[PDB]
Amino acid sequence: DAEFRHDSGYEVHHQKLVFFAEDVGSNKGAIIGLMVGGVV
Ligand SMILES: OC[C@H]1O[C@@H](Oc2cc(/C=C/c3ccc(O)cc3)c3c(c2)O[C@H](c2ccc(O)cc2)[C@H]3c2cc(O)cc(O)c2)[C@H](O)[C@@H](O)[C@@H]1O
Ligand SMILES: OC[C@H]1O[C@@H](Oc2cc(/C=C/c3ccc(O)cc3)c3c(c2)O[C@H](c2ccc(O)cc2)[C@H]3c2cc(O)cc(O)c2)[C@H](O)[C@@H](O)[C@@H]1O
Repeated sequence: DAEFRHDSGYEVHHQKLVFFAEDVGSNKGAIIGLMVGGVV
């Protein structure tokens, strides 16, 4: 069982923007979408 202790480390203090944290990794590769109409 993992338990994370939080003591010092603020990600937002005085800045008007929704801050992006250091974990950004989504699965992307194939995106299917064939148009059947003009050029087949
Ligand atoms: O000398 C401190 C100067 O601070 C500035 O404001 C600030 C004071 C403090 C934070 C104050 C803090 C205080 C007590 C405490 O226990 C913990 C944190 C921090 C500021 C600004 O921006 C940092 C910030 C904000 C958003 C982020 O996404 C990332 C960083 C923040 C920051 C956070 C942090 O984890 C570590 C830092 O060294 C700084 C003021 O504008 C100045 O006037 C002042 O002189
Ligand atoms: O090389 C860039 C080419 O861009 C194309 O337009 C685009 C390529 C891509 C994105 C490409 C992408 C690629 C790799 C990758 O790992 C991730 C994302 C996207 C486009 C256009 O608009 C989407 C958009 C833009 C602003 C927003 O606020 C919201 C959406 C964006 C979009 C983002 C997304 O998270 C998921 C999507 O399906 C689409 C043009 O049609 C091409 O001509 C051009 O060659």
